[PDB]
Amino acid sequence: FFSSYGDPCIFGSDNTLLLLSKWRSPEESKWLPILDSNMEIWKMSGGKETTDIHVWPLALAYDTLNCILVKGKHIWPEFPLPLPSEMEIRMPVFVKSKLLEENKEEDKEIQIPVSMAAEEEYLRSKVLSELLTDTLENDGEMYGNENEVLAALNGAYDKALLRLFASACSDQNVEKALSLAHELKQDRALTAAVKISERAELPSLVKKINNIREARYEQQLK
Amino acid sequence: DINIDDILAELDKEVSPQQDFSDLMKSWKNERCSPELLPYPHQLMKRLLNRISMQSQLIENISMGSKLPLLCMETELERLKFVIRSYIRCRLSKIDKFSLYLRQLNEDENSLISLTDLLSKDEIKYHDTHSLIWLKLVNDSILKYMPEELQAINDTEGSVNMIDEPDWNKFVFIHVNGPPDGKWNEDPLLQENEFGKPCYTVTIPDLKEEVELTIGSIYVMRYEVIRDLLRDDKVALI
Amino acid sequence: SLPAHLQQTFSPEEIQFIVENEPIKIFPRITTRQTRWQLITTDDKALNNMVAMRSTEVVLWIALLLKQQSKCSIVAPQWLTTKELDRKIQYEKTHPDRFSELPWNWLVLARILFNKAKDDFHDPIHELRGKIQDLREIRQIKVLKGLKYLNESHLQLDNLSLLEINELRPFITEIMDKLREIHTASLT
Repeated sequence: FFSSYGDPCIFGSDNTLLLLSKWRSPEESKWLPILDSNMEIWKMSGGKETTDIHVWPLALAYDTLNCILVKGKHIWPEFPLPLPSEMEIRMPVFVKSKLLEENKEEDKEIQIPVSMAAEEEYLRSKVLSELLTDTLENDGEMYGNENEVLAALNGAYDKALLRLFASACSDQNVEKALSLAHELKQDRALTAAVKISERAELPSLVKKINNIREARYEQQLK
Repeated sequence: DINIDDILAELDKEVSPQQDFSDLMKSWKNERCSPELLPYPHQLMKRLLNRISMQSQLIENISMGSKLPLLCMETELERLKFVIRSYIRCRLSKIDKFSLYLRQLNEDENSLISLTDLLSKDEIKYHDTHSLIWLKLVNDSILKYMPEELQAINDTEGSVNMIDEPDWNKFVFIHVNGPPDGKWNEDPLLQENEFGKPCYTVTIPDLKEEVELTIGSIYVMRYEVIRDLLRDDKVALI
Repeated sequence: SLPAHLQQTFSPEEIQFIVENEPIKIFPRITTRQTRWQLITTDDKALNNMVAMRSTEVVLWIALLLKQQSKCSIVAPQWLTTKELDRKIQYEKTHPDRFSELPWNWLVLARILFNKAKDDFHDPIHELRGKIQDLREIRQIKVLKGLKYLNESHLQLDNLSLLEINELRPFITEIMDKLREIHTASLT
């Protein structure tokens, strides 16, 4: 089906959701895997193989899948129609064995490293913002407020990057921390990165961030 | 490893009609259970009654101008009026039972609180005139015949005290809220138990004993022991 | 002035009225987003800005008012499912004095939703009606043990529901008051 904003979408026999991005530009058009249902049920079950559960998709509403959760022999629903469910998309980044090791009441959903969570958020924020931006660039707003969602996505993006940056600084990897600092947008975040560098006791990184902030301030003045 | 949750918090951060009804529910529930007559909310009632009048006129104007929004508005106004009706009837019932006590409290020139602080103007009118009606009935019927030593109606000195007053030691159910703003670090009474929630401590003086009132646990407690914390909204009656 | 049966306590009707002010999650079948509701005891924005099949949160009395007609569907609370109720029964059996941590309105809300919203559950309703009963029976055993500690000073209770407290209120308070009178009379 088409998304709630006309993007082409399809659900595979592997039970994965695929979306076509950049279709307006043939040298940039590309297929993106945006959600694996099996990985969600695996986490939801506490890392277990409840193959008795199946997902029946209905439609895509912005970032959320409308679907029926079917149980038993036959992998499709019956009458009278059961009520639908709602589920968010998330990027495929995780590993079962690593998450089991990190994890190690019996069905409790598995706990995840903050690094994976922040990384997945930054990727998801980036993809969502780009798709929304393309929609606005070509077709505009339907309702008059979607720019506010885009602003929220940009805030989430910098926030996720700051956590990853702070991890790199705490590891004293100035090279990786500096490379991450290039990807931050607002000078609020760069100022926070300076404070983070001070807590990490990296005056070299404070210096180089302030060089970047001065360079970007010049670019903002230009 | 380096913490930044506070850096993220400071980076990230850069009266209403809803609230009045919650206060009304609070007042109603506390008034029902407590043994004494609690002080009237003078400001809240003024604002609520004005709002009721305006909403009534709005409903009439829209009616004279889909059905479902009108249904919601009408039944909401019914739900609001019921609470106030119940609350005022309860307060008048308390005034019936403690009339001589309230009059004696007012006559005491050294009293720490005036009767007009405690009661509304309508309640003052009811108390005053009802006392005269009851007084006239017994004065003519019974007391006209008694000798002069026994003609007083509010006698304290007789072999039985003629004035009733609240039972300050009545048992009541309570639920411990803590300070309303979530300012656990600012409340001076709120100490801490070992490896757990904060708590308050109270002394029960007949027994010379102490108890710890943890946040969130329910208790059956004497009224006077918890009166101050109730006045400060640290606890709420169940 | 006030009736005799309302001097010290709340009737079950008032308990239902109190519970009805809580929020609940719904799926609307119509869009209201661009008259307006103009309520005075709640938020007004949520009802004015509904979109069909978009989840939103409203007070329970309006939710039941909508569900009376086709325009709405109610999402069950997450504790009201077979898995969670199984775990709570196991907690009840495991700890023979503590009460399990169910919400303060569990009985009232279950017996409202089973009547007004029997069609919107995912689990089979004839199993939920059994597990609710099992929980109430076990809790009643634990209550009957506790009434041997009525005393002159105080008592502590935890996770006991509002309706369960209100059921017992006139007994506990009366017997406790008389024990207090007997004790203090000997001091004076």
